[PDB]
Amino acid sequence: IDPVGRIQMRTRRTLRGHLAKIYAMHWGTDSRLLVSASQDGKLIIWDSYTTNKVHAIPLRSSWVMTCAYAPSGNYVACGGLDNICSIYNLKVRVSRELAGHTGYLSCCRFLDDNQIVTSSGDTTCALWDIETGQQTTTFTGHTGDVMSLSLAPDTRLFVSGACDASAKLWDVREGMCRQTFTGHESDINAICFFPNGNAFATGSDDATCRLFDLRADQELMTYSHDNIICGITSVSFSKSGRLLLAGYDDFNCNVWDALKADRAGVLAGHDNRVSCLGVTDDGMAVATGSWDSFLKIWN
Amino acid sequence: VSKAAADLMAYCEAHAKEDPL
Amino acid sequence: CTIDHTIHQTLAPVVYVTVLVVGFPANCLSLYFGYLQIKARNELGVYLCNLTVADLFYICSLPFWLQYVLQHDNWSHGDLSCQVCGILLYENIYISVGFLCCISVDRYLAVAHPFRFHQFRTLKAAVGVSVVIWAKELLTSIYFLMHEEVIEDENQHRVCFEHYPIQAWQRAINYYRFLVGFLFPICLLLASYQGILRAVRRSHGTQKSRKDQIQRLVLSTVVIFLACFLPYHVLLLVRSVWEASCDFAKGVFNAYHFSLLLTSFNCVADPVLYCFVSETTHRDL
Amino acid sequence: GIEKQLQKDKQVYRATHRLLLLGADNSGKSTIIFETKFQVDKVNFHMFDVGGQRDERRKWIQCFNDVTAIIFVVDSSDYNRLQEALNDFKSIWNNRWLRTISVILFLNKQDLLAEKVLAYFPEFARYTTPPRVTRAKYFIRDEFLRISTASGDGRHYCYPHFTCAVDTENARRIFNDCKDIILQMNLREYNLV
Amino acid sequence: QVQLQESGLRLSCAASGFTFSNYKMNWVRQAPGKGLEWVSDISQSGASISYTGSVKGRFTISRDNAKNTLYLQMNSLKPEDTAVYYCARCPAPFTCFDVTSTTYAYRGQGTQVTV
Ligand SMILES: CC(C)CCC[C@@H](C)[C@H]1CC[C@H]2[C@@H]3CC=C4C[C@@H](OC(=O)CCC(=O)O)CC[C@]4(C)[C@H]3CC[C@]12C
Repeated sequence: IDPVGRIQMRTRRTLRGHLAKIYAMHWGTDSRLLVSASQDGKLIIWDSYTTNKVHAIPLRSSWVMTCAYAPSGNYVACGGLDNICSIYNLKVRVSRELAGHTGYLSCCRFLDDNQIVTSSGDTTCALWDIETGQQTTTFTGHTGDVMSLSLAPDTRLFVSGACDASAKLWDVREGMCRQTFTGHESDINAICFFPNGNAFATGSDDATCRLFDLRADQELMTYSHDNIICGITSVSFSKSGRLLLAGYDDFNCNVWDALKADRAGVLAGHDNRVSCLGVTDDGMAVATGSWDSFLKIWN
Repeated sequence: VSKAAADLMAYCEAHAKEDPL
Repeated sequence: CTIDHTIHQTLAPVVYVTVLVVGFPANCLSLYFGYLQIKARNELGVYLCNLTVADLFYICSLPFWLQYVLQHDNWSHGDLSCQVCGILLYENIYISVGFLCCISVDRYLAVAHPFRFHQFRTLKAAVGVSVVIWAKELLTSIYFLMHEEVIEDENQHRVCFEHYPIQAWQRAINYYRFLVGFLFPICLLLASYQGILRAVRRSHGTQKSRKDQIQRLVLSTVVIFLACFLPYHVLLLVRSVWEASCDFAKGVFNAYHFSLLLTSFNCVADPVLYCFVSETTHRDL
Repeated sequence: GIEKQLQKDKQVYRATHRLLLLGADNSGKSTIIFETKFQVDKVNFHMFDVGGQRDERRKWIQCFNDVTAIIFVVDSSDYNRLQEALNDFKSIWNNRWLRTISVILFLNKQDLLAEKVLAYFPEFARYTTPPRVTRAKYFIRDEFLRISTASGDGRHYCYPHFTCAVDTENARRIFNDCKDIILQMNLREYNLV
Repeated sequence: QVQLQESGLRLSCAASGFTFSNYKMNWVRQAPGKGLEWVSDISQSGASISYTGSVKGRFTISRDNAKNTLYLQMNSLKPEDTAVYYCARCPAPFTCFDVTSTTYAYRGQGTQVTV
C-alpha cells in the first residue's frame, strides 16, 4: 500500500491557566469547547479558537483522575481518589453525586443526559441512572484495576483495560461479558475504539501497542520499537482510523500508522510526561496535556 | 484474520477523503 | 601640560580588541539564557537581562575609543560623540554594579529565608527596581551632557573626557563616586554572601561535594569584583586628593590609566560568573 | 472576572505545602481519604492519608509525584514485620516517580522497643555503635540508612527521627525538614549550583 | 498470557508469555496461617542478589535466561520453612511494588514444601 509518509504538525495554540499537572481532558461535541482537569482542584472549560476560559469550577477533592463532557453539552463530570462521580449542571451547580464504587474512579463516559458509565480501581464497572442516582448494573470480570474504557459508536457495548494484561467486551443491556483478549505482558493504561466500532487499540507498560479485532479474536498489529523503553499513557484514533496517536513517558507523542505499523511522526513540545490526549470530533485538531501544566493544540 | 484486515483497510481507504490530518 | 600618552598606543588597543571580541558573543548568549529564565516565573531573569543589556551598551562604545587611540590620541568626530562615549565608558559601570547587588540580595533572600518575602521577589518588584536603576543613568547622563566643555586640545589633537590637572567639578564628583559606587556595594556583597555561606554550611541534606564547590564559587565572584574595581577607585581618590600640578599628573598618568583599563574586564567576567556556571545551561552550552 | 480569581488562587496555591502519610497498621501514623491541616510559624501544611483503596499502590501512588515530602512511619518494636517495613521503604525509595521526593522517616514506638530490649537479623552480632537500647536503635536506623545511601545521592535525602507516643514536636520537625528541602531547591534554582 | 509454573530440595520456575531477562524476579513464600513473605530477588543480568536474613548463607539463587528458568538451591532446611512457595515477577521491565500482595496477577500457583 501507499505509506502515509512524514506527518509534520506544529503547535497552533497553547493554553496556560493551570497550576499543577494535567491529568485528563475531553472535547465537546461542538469541536470548539473542551474541558480539562488538573490536580490543583480546578476544572476549566476553554475555547480553543480564542483560548478564553468560559468557566472555572472549584472541586471539593483535589485529586481528579478523569473528566467527561455531556454529549448534549449541558453537563460535565469528573472523579478521582474520592470514589465518587460528581455531575455539574451548565444552566454551575453540583447537580448530583454517584456513590457506589469502592476503589478510585479511573474513567467515566456519558451515555445520555440520564445515564453514565464508570470504571473504578476495585476491578468493576457500573451503569447509573442519574435521575435516581443509583446503580443499575455491574460488570465483574476483570481481575486487576480497570484503567480505561471506551463506548461504542452505537453506545450498546464497550471495552475496558485492566492492570492484568487483558481486555473485555460488555453488553450494556444484558450486563454480561462477551470476550477476552490477552496479548500484553504488563498493565494496560489506555484503550480506544476504532471509528467503525469493530476494533480497539491498547497501550501498556511493556512499551508496546496492539490492535485487536472483535470478529477475528486476535491481535493484528503490534506497534513497538527496539529503542523505546517507556510505557504508554494514552492513545487515540483519527477521523479515518489511519493514524494512531500515542503519548509516552519519554515526554513525546508518536503518530503511528495503524495499518503499516511504522511510526510516521512525533510531537515533541512538552517538558514532562504526556498524560492526556484527545482528537476533535470533526477531526480538525489534536489536544495534548502533560505534567508540565500546559495544554497544546496541534494541526 | 485476512477478512478482518481487508475490512479495516477498506474502511480506512473509504474515509480518507475527509481526514484533515 | 604636555603628557606622554604612549601607554594608550602600546597597551590599550589590544585590551579593547580582546574585550570586544570575547565579550560581545558571551553577552549575547547570556541574554538568551536570561530570556529563557524569564519564560518561567523566576525573577533572576529580569536582573540578568538588565545586567547583560548594560554590558552590551558598554561594549558598543569600544570601537570609538579604539579608533581614537589608533589615530594617536585624537578625536575626529563631533563633540556629541565624545560626550556619549565618555558617559558610556566612565558612568556605565555603576549600572552593572547596581544589578550585581540586586542579584546578590535576591539570592540571599531565596536561600536564607525560604518561607518569607514572597511578594518582594516577584516580577513586578524586579521591573520596579530595574526602572529605578535606569532612572539614575538618565539623571547622570543629563548632568554630564550639561558640561559641554568636556573636550580640550593641545598640540592640535583633541582629548575627550580628560583634564590634566583635574578640574574642580571632577574633583567634586570623584568623592561621591568613590563612596556611593564602591564602598556601599562591597559592603552589601560581602554581607549577603557571608549569609549565604552560613546558611549553606548550616545545611543538613546537602552533600560535602557541593558544600565546598559553592564556597569556591562565592569566593571567586567576590575576589574578581574586588580585583576589577579596587585599584581604579583607589587611584581615583589619590588623584582627587593630591593632584594639583602638571608634574604630578604626568607622573600618575600611566598608573591611573592602567587601573582604568582593568575596569573593562567586568563585562567579560559577568556572564561567566552569573550564567554559565549554572548547570541548566551547561549541557546546552 | 475569571483571570483575577485564578491569579488569587495561584497566589494561595504556592503558599501551602502538601504531604503524604505512609505506614502500616501497627505503626501509629494516625496519632503522629482523610485530610489534615496544621500550621507552624504561619505556614500552612496539608497532610493526606489514603485508606479507601485496595492493597495495590503502584498506580494511585503516582498522584503524589510533586509533593513536598513523604512521611514514613515505622513501628520499630516489632522484629517480625521489620523486614516487611524495610522492603516497603526500599520500594518507595527506588521508584521512578518518587526519585526526587525526600522522605521524613519516623521510627515510632521507642518506649516499647526499650522495654523489649531490656527484657531475625544475624549481623547484629558483629555490630558496634557509631547501652543496649542505643545499639538496637542505631542498628535499625542504619539498616534503613544503608538502603537510603545505596543510591540516589544527589537527587534526594532521607531525614531520620526517633518518635514516642507522647511526642509533641513532630510538627516542628516536619517544618524544619521541609525548610531544608526548599533550601536545596532554591540553591539549585538561583544558579548557586 | 503470562504464566509462571513452579516445580519441586531444589525449586525450579517455568516462565511463559514474555521476555525473561528484562525483568527482576523474586521468591515469595506463604506459611500456614500467615501472609505472604519475601525471600530472595535477583536483578536482570544476575548480578545483584539479596536475601531475607533468615535464609542468608543457606539458599542460593541463580537465574538461567537461556532456558528461561529460576532456581533456589536450598540446603540444611528447618521445620520453619514448611510453606507454599510462589515465583513472583514485578511488573515493569527495565527497573517492584505489589509482588507480596493479596491478589498479585504475575506469580505462579506455587508448590507446597514440607520439612
Ligand atoms: C553618581 C555616580 C558617581 C554614582 C553611581 C553609583 C550608584 C548611584 C549606585 C551604585 C550602587 C547602587 C545601589 C545598589 C543596590 C541597590 C539595592 C536595590 O534594591 C534591592 O536590592 C531590592 C531587593 C531585590 O533585589 O530583591 C535598589 C537599588 C540600590 C539601592 C542601588 C542604587 C544606586 C546605587 C547606589
